[PDB]
Amino acid sequence: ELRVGLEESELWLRFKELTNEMIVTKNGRRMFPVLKVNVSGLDPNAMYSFLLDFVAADNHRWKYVNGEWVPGGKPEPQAPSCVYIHPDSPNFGAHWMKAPVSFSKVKLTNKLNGGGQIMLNSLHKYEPRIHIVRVGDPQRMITSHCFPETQFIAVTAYQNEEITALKIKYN
Ligand SMILES: CC(=O)Nc1ccc(N2CCN(C)CC2)cc1
Repeated sequence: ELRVGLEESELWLRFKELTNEMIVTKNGRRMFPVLKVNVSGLDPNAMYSFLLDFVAADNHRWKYVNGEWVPGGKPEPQAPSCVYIHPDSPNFGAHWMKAPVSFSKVKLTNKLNGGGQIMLNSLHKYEPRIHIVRVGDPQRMITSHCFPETQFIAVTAYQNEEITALKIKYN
């Protein structure tokens, strides 16, 4: 069976219980924690690409009030659906399964200014999603996996001083 497991789930869960925040910038910012997954049940002989995108979690935006995240108004129009291609793609099942797959280089931005960055709306909640795409497949079979431990709000600056502190402690 295809299994895609979240690495450092217990680290993600520390951020998630505070409500996780990821910085977006003009030029794009790497994530902490980094999304890493373990994979089993691929065909080791087959070739696959690994894709990452971010799904909008809510029909509303959020704001940080009196140290709580609350519904913060109507959403902006959905950010363009940007997909990140893992730089190891395309590769053998064996490659993907022999070690955790790390999305260390993906950059989150609030400006479409090129370089394979992901555009997100500040104060909107997102859930990372990985797609496995089989190479050379006439059916173009794709599998998708969501990671609810990895949910965060996109921010131009940290709202929760506890998140700021956690990001320094564990990085
Ligand atoms: C430093 C590194 O590369 N990885 C790393 C991974 C995991 C953790 N912990 C911390 C919090 N939690 C109790 C468990 C997960 C911390 C660091």
